[PDB]
Amino acid sequence: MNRFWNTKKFSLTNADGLCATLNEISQNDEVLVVQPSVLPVLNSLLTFQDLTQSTPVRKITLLDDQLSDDLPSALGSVPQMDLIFLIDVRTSLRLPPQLLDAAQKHNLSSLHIIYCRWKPSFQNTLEDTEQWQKDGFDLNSKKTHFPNVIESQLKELSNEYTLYPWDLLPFPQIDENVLLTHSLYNMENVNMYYPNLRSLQSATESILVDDMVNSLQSLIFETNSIITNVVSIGNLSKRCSHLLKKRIDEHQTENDLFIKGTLYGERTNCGLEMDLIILERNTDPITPLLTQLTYAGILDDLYEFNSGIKIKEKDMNFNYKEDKIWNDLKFLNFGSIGPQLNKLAKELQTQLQQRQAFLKNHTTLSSDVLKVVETEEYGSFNKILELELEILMGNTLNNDIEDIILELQYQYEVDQKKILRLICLLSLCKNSLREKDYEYLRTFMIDSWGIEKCFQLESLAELGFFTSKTSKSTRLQKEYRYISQWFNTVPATFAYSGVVPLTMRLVQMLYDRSILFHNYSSQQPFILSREPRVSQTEDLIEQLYGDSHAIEESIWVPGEDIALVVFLGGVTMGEIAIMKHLQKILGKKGINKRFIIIADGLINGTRIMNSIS
Amino acid sequence: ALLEKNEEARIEQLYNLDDDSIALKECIKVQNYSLTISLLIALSKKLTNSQLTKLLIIDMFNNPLYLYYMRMDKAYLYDFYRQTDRFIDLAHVLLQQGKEQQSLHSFLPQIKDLYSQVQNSEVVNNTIEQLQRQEKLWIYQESLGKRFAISFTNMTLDQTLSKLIETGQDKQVKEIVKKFKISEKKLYHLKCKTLVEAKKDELLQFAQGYMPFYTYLKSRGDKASPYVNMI
Repeated sequence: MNRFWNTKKFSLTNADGLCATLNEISQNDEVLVVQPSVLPVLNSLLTFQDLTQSTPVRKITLLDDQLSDDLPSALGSVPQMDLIFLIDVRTSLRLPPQLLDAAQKHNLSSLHIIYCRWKPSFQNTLEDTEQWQKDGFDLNSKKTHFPNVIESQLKELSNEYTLYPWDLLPFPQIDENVLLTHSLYNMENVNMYYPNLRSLQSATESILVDDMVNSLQSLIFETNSIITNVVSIGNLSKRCSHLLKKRIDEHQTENDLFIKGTLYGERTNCGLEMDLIILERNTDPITPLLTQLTYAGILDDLYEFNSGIKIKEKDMNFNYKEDKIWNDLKFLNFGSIGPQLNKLAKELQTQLQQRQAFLKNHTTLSSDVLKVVETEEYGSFNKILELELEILMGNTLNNDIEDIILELQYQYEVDQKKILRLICLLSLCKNSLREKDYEYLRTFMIDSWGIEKCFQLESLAELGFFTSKTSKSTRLQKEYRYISQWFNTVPATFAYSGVVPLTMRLVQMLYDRSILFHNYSSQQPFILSREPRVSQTEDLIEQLYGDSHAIEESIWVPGEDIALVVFLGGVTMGEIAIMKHLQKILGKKGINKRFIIIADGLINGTRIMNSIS
Repeated sequence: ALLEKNEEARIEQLYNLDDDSIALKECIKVQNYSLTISLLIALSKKLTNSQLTKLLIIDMFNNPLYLYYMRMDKAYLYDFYRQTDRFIDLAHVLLQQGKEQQSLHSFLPQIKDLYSQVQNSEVVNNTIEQLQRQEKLWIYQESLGKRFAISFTNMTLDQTLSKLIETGQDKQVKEIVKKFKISEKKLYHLKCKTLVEAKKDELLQFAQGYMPFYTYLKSRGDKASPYVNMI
């Protein structure tokens, strides 16, 4: 807020707007009807008690076909004032049929709905006071617009179209530092980047990039920032950067270009820098599939977080704004939790009961997790780690891989997803697999897991995960054993099998070429540069991607620090753990910066496997 | 009209002028993807209802935007694909439709014919060879499943093999090995896999494998005396 990104301050605006709208609906007893996908987000913002006390609504429901049978049971009952639906139409451009069938059948006499949208900063605070009646109606907005958007398909029943545009802007839930935008799923639980229908990839990609650009524009115009340097990586990031630049340069108002002349300008500057490094998940498919070792990573891949940051099996919330025990243990390694918990418990003995309840709950949950790690296919949780560590450095032999893949297939029972992920990593690590092993691996797969597995192994065999030795979308076509020489991923590191992520070193090289100095270096343009630059580092990335055009460096202004590292394609939460380590080590070395990680939705190995199915 | 800088007023004017063949190009050029679907909805509702396909073949190229809008209707997605002769798309659509109501073998002959007469690639050749293997498996399943009324249907080889090993048919359970070229290593410690999962020791008379089965008997369950010193 006001050039200082007070992230928690973003939370209040959405709640205030929703409360004002709901209280301005009607001063009676209201019943709320909320879409299943958006409800968890709303509950993570407004508590039930606050919702009841602030506005006279007293009931919340869900959009389901069960309501059709309950139309004469639930909808017929209550209905003290009216029914206020809440829908999300930001993606999939289609209203759910539930409201369509309920409107005509139950014959509601008052239809009011709520639709979500990003904040229209271009409205610039209603533009003063309409310029004293538009200086004699010199400007007007009647019919100066298309008749309807998306909701033009709603042209049935009555004219009760009291729409209400509730505003929404990103706010942090999992942690103070990192915000999160939900644009990676539809209402049908289909991945927005890896859809299970290989006929409409291009449109889905365009829609995703458009929505991401819209969210970034909303945040940028809300915070009143001036981007100075852009480091785009990949193909889609190029289009995203160009579209964002065009949209910023088109829709910006006046009274700020004048400031753009005063600040920065010609022959002078004021020492303000913001960076917009952008990456794509397809660039490095090496590390969304490794096993998590941090506490929240282990707790995540065994029990999937929903849209809200909570879990079904437990009841206590993991929100950071009311508890401090979770703050200091979320990103620590699993091994260093026990003794720390023992010390925390023993120090309080000499020494309010809410802390006791919190520590008891944490101890019980940790004990349950430790118990469930073992005795549940004992040794698998470690065996996969040793196998992954062996594969990453490279120890594959002639036809011996077929012996170990089925070694744990039925000796220890294991899910399909683990095997599929491991074989994908095997096929991806060597950057190529010969033509004499697919004929056996695919045969065994189709033998053991049905007939539909052939379709999965065919569809997944074109995104780059499952390739054969015999508009490129920026795949990776270089052996990984080479990358272990330029970079020092395998020696400082946690949340993995002792391996540094590839994105980690990719962002490291932009500011300090130390590891690149040890290997493949005789001269460098610099050793410590404050501004992001890319020079004399083309050939290494020319062979790494097959084209010396993936790297893009853009300077916008002609002539401590906020860096916006967005993530198009999900964030593997282990990267968040190493981001803090990067910030700490860079601050120690001398360069002081602050990182904000924009995420389109948490991504994880198993969560990917159901996507392409 | 097109020289405007409002991104909505000029879109309205172009369509209102009855020149409804250039505003789509402008909309896809600006890449809004929100007004464009509204324009398609408005344009579809006022015309012969059959020249939409004619417009979409020449204009808009492939760009499956309107196709993505109609994804949960399963009716309009059929005739358009049939007319466009996108047989792969039709095959995938009917495959997904069959995937819904737990029935895939019913739609299998269509895939056997849709992927047939393609003459376009060689991965489809591997797919049709796999389909031939599936057909051979199905005909063998019908052949073996009707001799004894054991209710054999769908399932995979291992599912059929696991129950077949129990009360095994010697010289018949191994007969399929030469027909399907089953790997020797996989089938060695699989009969024990299918036996000791229940209450029993045939592995003792299986000495005609290697290291691993020692651990497997150690894993499940005592009675560690068998085969202590074969090495």
